[PDB]
Amino acid sequence: VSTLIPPKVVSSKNIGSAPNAKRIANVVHFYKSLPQGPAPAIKANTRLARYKAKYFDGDNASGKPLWHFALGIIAFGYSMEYYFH
Amino acid sequence: LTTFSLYTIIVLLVITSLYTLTNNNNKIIGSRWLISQEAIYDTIMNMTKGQIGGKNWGLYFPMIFTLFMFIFIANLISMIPYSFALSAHLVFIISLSIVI
Repeated sequence: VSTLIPPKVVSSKNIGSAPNAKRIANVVHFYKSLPQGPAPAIKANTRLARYKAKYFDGDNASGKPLWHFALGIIAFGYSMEYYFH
Repeated sequence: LTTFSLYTIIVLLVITSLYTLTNNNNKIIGSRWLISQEAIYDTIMNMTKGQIGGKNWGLYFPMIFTLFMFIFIANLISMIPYSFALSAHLVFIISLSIVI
């Protein structure tokens, strides 16, 4: 009798399935990426990247670096008032 | 030297910091300060996609962006109680307008 049946030859399931494209993508995309990723810039070494570390971090939305940076410009024209007068 | 020349330098130094000490780590999440420069990008993207809305909307988007940022920064310079705007030299602004 008939021993002809679906199971003996299978090769349509092993390409036809949709997650294969995603699978082979993410073995290439992921295998070496960091499991988190590192923190917003904090030191580039110039002796002012340390200034960034305390105030002007990406996680800081606090008004402190703004105040500090603003205050520098106040010091410039105020002295120059006394340099011109 | 020249006060005007000095203030052109200050503007350049402010603008670099917005994509260096604001763009911290080049995060795919985006730094809290850098969320502002995403929003500026998008609201002018959607504005000149509105206004001109061609395929040349984005082709004239850098010019429309540096005219934004220039005025945006130079009215921070104007808030400083002893530093005087580049825009307050009217001859630069009016000249720029006629040129465009």
